[PDB]
Amino acid sequence: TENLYFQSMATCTRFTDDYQLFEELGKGFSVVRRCVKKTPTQEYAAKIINTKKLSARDHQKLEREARICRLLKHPNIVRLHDSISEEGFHYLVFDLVTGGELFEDIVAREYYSEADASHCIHQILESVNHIHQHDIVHRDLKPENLLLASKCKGAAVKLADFGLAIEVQGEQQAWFGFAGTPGYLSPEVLRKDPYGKPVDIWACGVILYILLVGYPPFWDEDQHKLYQQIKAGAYDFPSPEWDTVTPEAKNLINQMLTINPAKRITADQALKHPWVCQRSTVASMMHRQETVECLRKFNARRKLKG
Ligand SMILES: Cn1cc(C2=C(c3cn(CCCSC(=N)N)c4ccccc34)C(=O)NC2=O)c2ccccc21
Repeated sequence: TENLYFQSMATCTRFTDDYQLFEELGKGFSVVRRCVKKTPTQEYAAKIINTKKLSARDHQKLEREARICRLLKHPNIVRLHDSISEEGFHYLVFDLVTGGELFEDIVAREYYSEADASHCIHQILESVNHIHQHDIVHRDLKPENLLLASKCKGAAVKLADFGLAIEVQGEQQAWFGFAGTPGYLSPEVLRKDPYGKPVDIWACGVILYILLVGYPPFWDEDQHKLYQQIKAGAYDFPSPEWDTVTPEAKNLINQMLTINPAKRITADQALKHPWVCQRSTVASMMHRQETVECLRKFNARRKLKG
């Protein structure tokens, strides 16, 4: 009744027996490597976690990530296919996503308008809305974690990396700690105030701003000054690039980039916003070449730093 009760969570050799390990894709605690299941042949991405070292707190964080990934089955979230416990290592086996970052694919297009921005943000908000409904907060929405499923026509945007995700109690806010990425951090996390689901919508507003113009609404080289701007919601819509952006897109950005999280738009309401919801009649169809060029520089900057 050990293996009968624990089942797929019981210690085993399921990974070593049923999969072959191939190259490293990334690294950070853990490594993500491509792998191929033998029995019915298919490609996956195994996150590999060395468990010999781990503290009680790190086990809880690993179990949390595993649980959260198991729970989330949505076309715009990268699916966990298995969670395998072996003697010294744990393996989270995910779908392999081969289309690369969303932001990289955008700069490679012939045409790119608001209507394409809205289409991306529609998919991104569907994933955020899904996780919020399941009382999960991602806490680290950013370009690096918005991937395309495949290089194929019509590939979905997929949310990745729930390494920082938290489970919340319905709509209750608490101090869950200082986590996230500088440029996308919410005022409430910087204030050290209680928080929850709204923090992910703040991040979506920053992403949405970048999808429209190709540069971030908040930046300073001095991180103390960056954080002051974010707390003050010190962004704007400079001309000339913002002059051709529809007032509807601007409206959605303002609602997402609202300092007080209680007043900030929800994912569910953002999905009912006309620019998202009635994209076809509301979103502009004019190509935004200046956005593609800024995005190129935005991607290069990030690549040059990493
Ligand atoms: C090309 N590719 C696909 C994936 C990937 C992938 C993940 C992509 N990320 C985000 C990591 C964002 S690179 C960063 N700067 N941080 C993950 C974090 C934790 C577990 C898995 C993944 C996933 O779920 N399926 C996949 O195919 C991946 C993961 C790490 C590095 C490259 C990579």
